[PDB]
Parts: sequence; structure tokens; C-alpha cells
Amino acid sequence: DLAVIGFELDTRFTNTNRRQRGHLLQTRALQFRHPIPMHAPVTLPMDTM
Amino acid sequence: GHQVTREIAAIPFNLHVNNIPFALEFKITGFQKVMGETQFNGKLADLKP
Repeated sequence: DLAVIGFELDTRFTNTNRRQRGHLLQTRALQFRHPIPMHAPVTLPMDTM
Repeated sequence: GHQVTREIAAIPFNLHVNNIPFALEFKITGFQKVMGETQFNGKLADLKP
């Protein structure tokens, strides 16, 4: 049964009519917010007198 | 909706109008049967007893 049965091509179009536009790009931006907390104090007592 | 083509189109704008309700129509056929073949001696040749 030695024979060629089928084939595949690398044929591609020429998108002169721009039928296919491929991947899309857009500009984006993210925002991150870092608020600063207060932290527990350190104290020293002394008498008033 | 999915491809872009430059279309250069020509649009006719005209009218044919008839004026005179008069014609004679002839169907002329059989030129080859007369000029290619015999008409006079060919017929006499058929009268052989």
C-alpha cells in the first residue's frame, strides 16, 4: 500500500484587506495605596514634684 | 463587517426611449445552403430515371 495519502500546507493569507487584526494592545494602570498607621507608644513615668 | 476594501464604482444613469412605432423584422437564414451547394445543376441531376 505504499502511497502518499495526504498533505498539509503552510499556506497563509495576505491581510491586505486587514480581515485579521491579531492581538490588541491597550494602556492600563494599577493603583496601590499604602497608608501609614500609628504605632503603640513608649513612655517613661516620672513624678511631677 | 470584517474586511476593508477600496471600491471604485461606476453608476450608469441613462434611458433608451423609442419614438416611431414602425419596424419590419426579417429572419434571414440559410446562406451556406445556397452559396456552398448547387441550386441548378444539382436539381437536374436528381431527374435521372
